[PDB]
Order: sequence, then C-alpha cells, then structure tokens
Amino acid sequence: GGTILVVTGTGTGVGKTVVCAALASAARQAGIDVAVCKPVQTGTARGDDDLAEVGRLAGVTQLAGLARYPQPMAPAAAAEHAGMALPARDQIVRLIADLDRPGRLTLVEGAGGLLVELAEPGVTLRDVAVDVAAAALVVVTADLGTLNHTKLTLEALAAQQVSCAGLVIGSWPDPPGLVAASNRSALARIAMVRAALPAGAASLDAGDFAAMSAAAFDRNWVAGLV
Amino acid sequence: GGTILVVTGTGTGVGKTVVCAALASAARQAGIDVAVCKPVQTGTARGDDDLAEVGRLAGVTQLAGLARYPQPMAPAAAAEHAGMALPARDQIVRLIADLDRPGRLTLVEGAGGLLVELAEPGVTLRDVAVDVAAAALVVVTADLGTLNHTKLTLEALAAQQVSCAGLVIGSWPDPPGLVAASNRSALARIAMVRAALPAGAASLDAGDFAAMSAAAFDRNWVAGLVG
Ligand SMILES: Nc1ccn([C@H]2C[C@H](O)[C@@H](COP(=O)(O)OP(=O)(O)O)O2)c(=O)n1
Ligand SMILES: Nc1ccn([C@H]2C[C@H](O)[C@@H](COP(=O)(O)OP(=O)(O)O)O2)c(=O)n1
Ligand SMILES: [Mg+2]
Repeated sequence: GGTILVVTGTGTGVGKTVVCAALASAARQAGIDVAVCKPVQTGTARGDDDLAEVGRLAGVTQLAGLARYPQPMAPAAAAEHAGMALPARDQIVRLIADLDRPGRLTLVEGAGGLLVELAEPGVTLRDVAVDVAAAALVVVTADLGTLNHTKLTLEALAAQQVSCAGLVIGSWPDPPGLVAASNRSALARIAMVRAALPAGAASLDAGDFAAMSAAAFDRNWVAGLV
Repeated sequence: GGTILVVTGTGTGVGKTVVCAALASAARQAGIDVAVCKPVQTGTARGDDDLAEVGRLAGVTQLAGLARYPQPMAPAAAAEHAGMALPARDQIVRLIADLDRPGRLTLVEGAGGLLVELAEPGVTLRDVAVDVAAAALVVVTADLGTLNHTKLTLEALAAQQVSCAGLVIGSWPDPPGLVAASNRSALARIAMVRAALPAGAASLDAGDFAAMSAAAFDRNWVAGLVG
C-alpha cells in the first residue's frame, strides 16, 4: 500500500476542503499520484460538494464518495431527516483501502470534526483512521480558541494511536491581527505547522490555486509523504 | 469541605459566565451559600470582568480573582503582552481552597476552554480540578459542531478521571431551529443536560434573571450538589 491521511478539522468551516485541495495540488506538482475520498457529503440541496472543489481547484480525478444528504446538518441528523441510514463502517474502510495503492497519496475528508458520526452505529473518522492505519492532518484556525480545540483534537487522536501528521492553518487572515500572529507561534510549539493558507483561496482559479499551493507547503515534506 | 465545581466550556463566548451566575442564583434561592472565583481574567482593558458580571446578574458577593491581564488574548499571550507571569499552579489551588467551606457551592470559571493554559507549564483547569477534587460542569452551544466539541471535552475530562457534572446549553434560541433541536436531543444522550439557558439572559434584571435561574435547573439536582 501507499500513504493514507485523514484530513480532519478542529471544527466546522475551518478550511478542511481547501486544505485537501491545496495538499493534493502540491503533491500532484511533486509528481505524486493523489486520490481524495469523502465518504459522506451533506448540504447537497444548497449545492455543497467538497469533491467537486478538489476537482476544480487541484485537478484530482480519483474522487470517491458513498453518500449525499440534502440537509446542511451533521451526517446522522441529515440522514434521519431524509429517512435513510448512514453508510456502514465496512463500506468506508474498504473504499479507502481499495483507493490506496503504492506511490499514491490518499486523503480522506470526513464531515465537520473528528468525533462526528460518519457511519452507523456511532463510527467516526477516528474509527476509520484506526481501521486503515492512517495518520491525521489537523486543520485549525488562527483565531481565539484554537489552542484549546487543537490540543483537544490532538489528545483524541493519540488516545487511539492515530499519529499526527501535522497542522494546517486553514485560513490565514490579511492582515494577520495580534491574536492570529500569537496563535501561529503557539500552534508551532505543540505541533508542526505544515502550511497557513491565505484567506479567500477558494475563489481562486485552478492556475492561481496551484501556484499558491506549491508555495504553501515545504517541498521536502510533501515529496516525503510518498 | 463543601462542593467545588469548575465551570468550563467547549469554546470562548459559550456562556460560562452567564451559567455561573445562573447556577449561583438557583443555589442561592435554595438556601445554599455560593462563592464564585475567576483565577485568570483577560481582556480587562476592554472592561472584561466576569466576577463583576456574576455579581451584577445574581447578586453574588463572595467573588475571588487572582490574575488579571489587559489584552483580550489567551492567558499566556495576555501575560506576555503585559510583561507579567502566569500564576503558579499552587496559587490557583490556594485561591479555591480558601473559599471551600461545608455547605458552600464554590464555582471556578475557567478562561476559554478546558485545555487553555492557566499556569506554567501548560497546567490547565483540568489539572486544577484534579488538585481540588472538583467535578466539571461543561457549557456548550446548540449550533453545529457542538457534538464534536462536547465529546472531545468529555474525553479529555475522563482521561484525568475528572467527573463530568453534566452539560449546560449556554444559549438556547427561541424559537429553536432544526439543528439546535437535533443537537439538544443528541447532547442529552452524551451526558445529563442540566439546563438550557434562554438566549439574551444577560439583559434580564435581577428579578427576571433569578426567576429564569429557578426554572432553568432541576431543584433536586441543585439541592443535591451539597449537603
Ligand atoms: N484558505 C481558505 C480557507 C477557507 N475558505 C472558504 C471556503 C469556504 O467558503 C469557507 C470554509 O472552508 P472549507 O469549505 O474548506 O471548510 P470545511 O471543509 O468545512 O472544513 O471558507 C477560503 O476561501 N480560503
Ligand atoms: N443564555 C445567554 C448566554 C450568553 N449571553 C451573552 C452574554 C455575553 O454577552 C455573551 C457571552 O456569554 P459569556 O460571557 O457567559 O461567555 P463565556 O464566559 O466567555 O463562555 O453572550 C446571554 O445574554 N444569555
Ligand atoms: Mg466568561
């Protein structure tokens, strides 16, 4: 097998999808084959489609998913609203393992946070990471509260021996502001800050997004994910 | 001793201070002597003063602070900005142990989340709760993301054997939207939900706030918090 990473966030709207696209785009420019899997997608009625973002922004074509619910709620609530069940644990783990292959970087994007229910009954992206022996990239904010949330997610990961592959500041404000700059320094004291992605990068076209992504990550670290 | 409760939250601005005032008010109405302490206060140069607000809202007079920093940042960054030190771990425990007394409910409000650094090195409100053998009342939102934050916070508490006293939904909207309602039912399955304080409770006057506090909690739970 190759390399599998779960891309998780300290919360909702922290930039997980932009970070999947940014790391995919950088790995692709490093000559690395990339797949992104998003097992469960919500908010389809208003048009949320995270795989399509990665496709447009990064150019990934191996884009794999299992379920789509209309309501903009957490998976289990959106499923109950529609009157249908979440996918099974086995579907998710086997899908990801089939995507995985030597030389390929496989990114798994969950929904919202580390401990939200992804599959019936009560299986989370942490459970999925355990099952596929994946490491975890943690997307954080740079705003007030992020040190607590980061440390909480990092403890949850270690408790199930899910290795932390680093942090990414999903959105970096312009201009920074005194909270953000202080938090960037403090985040780097509790784990590796792999990138801070400029605010608004999701509006970029494919070429500008590729340029941004190539600069946003250290060259050696990406190539070494393998 | 009496009963010590640390009041912590899933994030900043979730209503820890309103909850302290509200639980204090309900305990006071039950005849229970209440003390509220705030070991680390930041933002004082914009008027941030949680003890003073608990006093305004619930009439609590036994209020105890220790560290105060001007800038509205995490305690560690607010100290650095002012050229001051964080308190030592034993200074926080002394502040709480001096208030602890039989028949008294002593509330300890944290500083913006359970693992925020309160003392050096990396000492948190969770360590303090271990030191004073307090349980933790966890204040949460009803908006999306609360289930993840709540479970991460509850796992962190169990990891150091700090008992969870239950959940308080800090701000409860009227009317409740679909997500709030779904989160509330799901939070109830994660731990006991002790209260869901109506949004905008900070604008109630002393009478209305105290009536809201009486209704907000189960009297049997309040009265059972301390003999
Ligand atoms: N560097 C960034 C990060 C997020 N954004 C935008 C993109 C979206 O509109 C919001 C939230 O980002 P995103 O959809 O990736 O958040 P989650 O996948 O839910 O974690 O912020 C951006 O434009 N530039
Ligand atoms: N049930 C509630 C909860 C919060 N508020 C107001 C009061 C404040 O202006 C903000 C934040 O609440 P609070 O100061 O207690 O938040 P934290 O102590 O930082 O957790 O919301 C309210 O009016 N009614
Ligand atoms: Mg407060």
